[PDB]
Amino acid sequence: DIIIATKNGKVRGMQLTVFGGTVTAFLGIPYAQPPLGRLRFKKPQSLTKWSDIWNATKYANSCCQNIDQSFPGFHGSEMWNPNTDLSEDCLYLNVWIPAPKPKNATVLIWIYGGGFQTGTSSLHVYDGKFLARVERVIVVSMNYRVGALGFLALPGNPEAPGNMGLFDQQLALQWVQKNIAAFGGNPKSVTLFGESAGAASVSLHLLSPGSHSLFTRAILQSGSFNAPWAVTSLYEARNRTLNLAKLTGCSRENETEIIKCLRNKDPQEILLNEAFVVPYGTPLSVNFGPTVDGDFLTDMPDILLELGQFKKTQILVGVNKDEGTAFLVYGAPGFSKDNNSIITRKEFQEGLKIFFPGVSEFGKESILFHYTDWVDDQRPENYREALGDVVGDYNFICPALEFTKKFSEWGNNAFFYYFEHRSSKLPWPEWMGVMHGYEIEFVFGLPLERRDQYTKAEEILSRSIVKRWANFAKYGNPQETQNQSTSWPVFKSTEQKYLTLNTESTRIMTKLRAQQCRFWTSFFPKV
Ligand SMILES: *[C@@H]1O[C@H](CO[C@@H]2O[C@@H](C)[C@@H](O)[C@@H](O)[C@@H]2O)[C@@H](O[C@@H]2O[C@H](CO)[C@@H](O)[C@H](O)[C@H]2NC(C)=O)[C@H](O)[C@H]1NC(C)=O
Ligand SMILES: *[C@@H]1O[C@H](CO[C@@H]2O[C@@H](C)[C@@H](O)[C@@H](O)[C@@H]2O)[C@@H](O[C@@H]2O[C@H](CO)[C@@H](O)[C@H](O)[C@H]2NC(C)=O)[C@H](O)[C@H]1NC(C)=O
Ligand SMILES: *[C@@H]1O[C@H](CO[C@@H]2O[C@@H](C)[C@@H](O)[C@@H](O)[C@@H]2O)[C@@H](O[C@@H]2O[C@H](CO)[C@@H](O)[C@H](O)[C@H]2NC(C)=O)[C@H](O)[C@H]1NC(C)=O
Ligand SMILES: CC(C)(C)C[NH2+]C[C@@H](O)[C@H](Cc1ccccc1)NC(=O)C(c1ccccc1)c1ccccc1
Ligand SMILES: *[C@@H]1O[C@H](CO[C@@H]2O[C@@H](C)[C@@H](O)[C@@H](O)[C@@H]2O)[C@@H](O)[C@H](O)[C@H]1NC(C)=O
Ligand SMILES: CC(=O)N[C@H]1[C@H]([C@H](O)[C@H](O)CO)O[C@@](O)(C(=O)O)C[C@@H]1O
Ligand SMILES: *[C@@H]1O[C@H](CO)[C@@H](O)[C@H](O)[C@H]1NC(C)=O
Ligand SMILES: *[C@@H]1O[C@H](CO)[C@@H](O)[C@H](O)[C@H]1NC(C)=O
Repeated sequence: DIIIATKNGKVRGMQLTVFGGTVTAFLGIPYAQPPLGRLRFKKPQSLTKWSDIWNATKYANSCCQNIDQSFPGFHGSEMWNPNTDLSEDCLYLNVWIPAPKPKNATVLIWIYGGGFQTGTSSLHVYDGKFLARVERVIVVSMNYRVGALGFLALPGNPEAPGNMGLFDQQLALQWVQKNIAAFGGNPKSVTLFGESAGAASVSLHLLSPGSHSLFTRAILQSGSFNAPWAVTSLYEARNRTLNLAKLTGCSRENETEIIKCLRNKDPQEILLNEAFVVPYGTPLSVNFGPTVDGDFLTDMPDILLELGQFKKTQILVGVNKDEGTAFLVYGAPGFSKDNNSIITRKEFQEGLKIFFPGVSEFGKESILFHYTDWVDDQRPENYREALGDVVGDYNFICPALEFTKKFSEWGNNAFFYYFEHRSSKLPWPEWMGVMHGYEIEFVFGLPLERRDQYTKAEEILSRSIVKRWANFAKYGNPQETQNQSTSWPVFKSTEQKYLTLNTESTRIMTKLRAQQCRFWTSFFPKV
């Protein structure tokens, strides 16, 4: 029985058997007073000391959120759905501690994705016990508010200022600064890592001055704030805040009076109307996302990035080979996860309309022109693959590369990876390839568990990835120095070298998606 004295009280954990060893888990430590009642839509508020022993032995409530029901019973979609009760009382974090208790361990803080509308830290694929066991780091993860409850914006109005979920993340990094030493952890050696909107979140903490002293280094898996889906304009945010008021009968003239109205509505009523605040949306639609609030974010982040206004430190950034495919089976015509989804030119063009709704006829033709120059014109999957590349290059790969270029231009070491292994346990069909989100289990070390039917080559790939992630958090340098491994070079704006991650030949390559990204990063912003 291990009890830890934190700043606000004692917490009891629990023991776990991992690989003939022991990890100490603290699941469900509160880090803010529950944002209920008059606290809904507001920045998170500090906790009051408890004199008893807090029992942190089970994952806490997930935050309120809509669920993906597009494939009931299918593990491929449902593995991402919340696995604890939804509740507005959801501001909790988890801590995995090596046993024996470490003395000054590096801390890894995980921030989940979910498009800022969904997600939870209790997912099986986010279990931090393998990393604590195998690398003797401490793994922390937190729940943060999501959707309207986390990102509703009336700028300047502290009843609904925006970016609340980001301030939730920040208050948990805060908790680690005040408390992780009591757990054996080094508050001066804290690496943030996250995927999808979690990675975009990590990139925004690099930008937010209030977060600059709360971490050391940063890892961005398939996401960054300059991705088109990652920041909600103040224009959209107003229209979206107002439209939500209409759909709930909360339209008022006094703006603070609207919030008070929205505070009486039941959680499900806010959730149900979230989906309709956007007239024409995409499968990627971030209804309520990060905004330029003037608090967490002082200016438009493209400007801060371009002019070097961010925390100076090392970054590790990467993307997966087929980022874009997962979104095609959520609306694109001719697509299904249950067939090979051979689409025609006309279906492709219809697909562009779904993913670029408010884009001119000429914009859509330019995408078609740039992606329909086939090496062979007789390949039937030509249009199926091109639509995936469009979505993945536009929404993920090119923004990540551009983020890495601009960030490294200010003198810091950057490392970029290209993950191209398709999991042997992947429930989605083979034509979707190396999907968005399916590097996560390798980062967290799930194939290190021999019982789990991953191949041996997958064990070795995870083992190396886990070593490189830990070496990056510990020492700023994602090498595997012992076994005779390919050395990972720094990413520089001239050479743009990156490391490929796969079971076979790990290689050094240059200028990923160069032709594709000059289209998206240089030409397409004009249309
Ligand atoms: C725990 O270790 C820290 C040092 O952490 C390292 O240095 C960081 C800058 C960063 O590079 C991390 O990834 C490293 O692991 C100790 O911090 C020092 O504490 C003394 C206080 O006596 C202070 O005078 C020094 O300035 C601190 N910084 C450094 C760089 O030495 C800390 O004391 C250690 N604590 C325990 C309990 O072991
Ligand atoms: C800004 O909002 C207006 C209206 O808000 C919502 O529109 C629908 C999505 C509905 O679900 C309700 O929440 C609100 O009425 C948008 O204007 C609508 O646009 C659609 C098509 O673009 C049109 O068919 C409707 O008649 C319009 N309704 C009104 C009242 O104008 C508008 O498009 C949003 N965006 C911008 C940039 O103005
Ligand atoms: C691949 O499947 C899509 C989706 O169709 C659904 O899923 C199938 C597996 C099957 O169970 C169908 O009954 C389902 O409707 C097919 O697209 C549909 O094609 C039909 C007939 O041409 C058309 O009426 C629908 O509008 C299409 N639906 C969508 C969402 O596009 C597609 O034709 C299949 N392609 C191949 C190569 O198998
Ligand atoms: C794996 C991950 C942790 C990333 C999420 N698990 C999948 C599921 O929970 C959520 C549900 C959702 C849907 C729409 C808006 C918000 C959330 N889907 C995504 O998060 C993802 C996406 C995948 C496929 C089809 C559409 C969307 C995305 C959404 C917005 C921006 C970028 C990616
Ligand atoms: C918190 O937990 C206390 C201990 O209960 C037991 O603790 C360990 C040693 C395990 O055996 C565990 O499975 C047991 O449940 C309780 O005595 C205490 O009442 C609990 N407090 C609250 C508020 O629930
Ligand atoms: C048709 C259906 O509902 N499920 C089928 C799945 C799906 O197509 C998955 O998305 C891809 O595993 O694929 C199988 O054929 C397969 O190879 O295991 C089994 C099953 O018949
Ligand atoms: C709106 O209502 C709040 C609370 O009653 C009040 O403090 C504020 O001054 C009002 N503003 C306007 C413009 O009516
Ligand atoms: C290096 O290889 C040995 C086998 O000789 C293996 O046990 C170990 O886990 C490997 N280390 C890494 C970091 O992959």
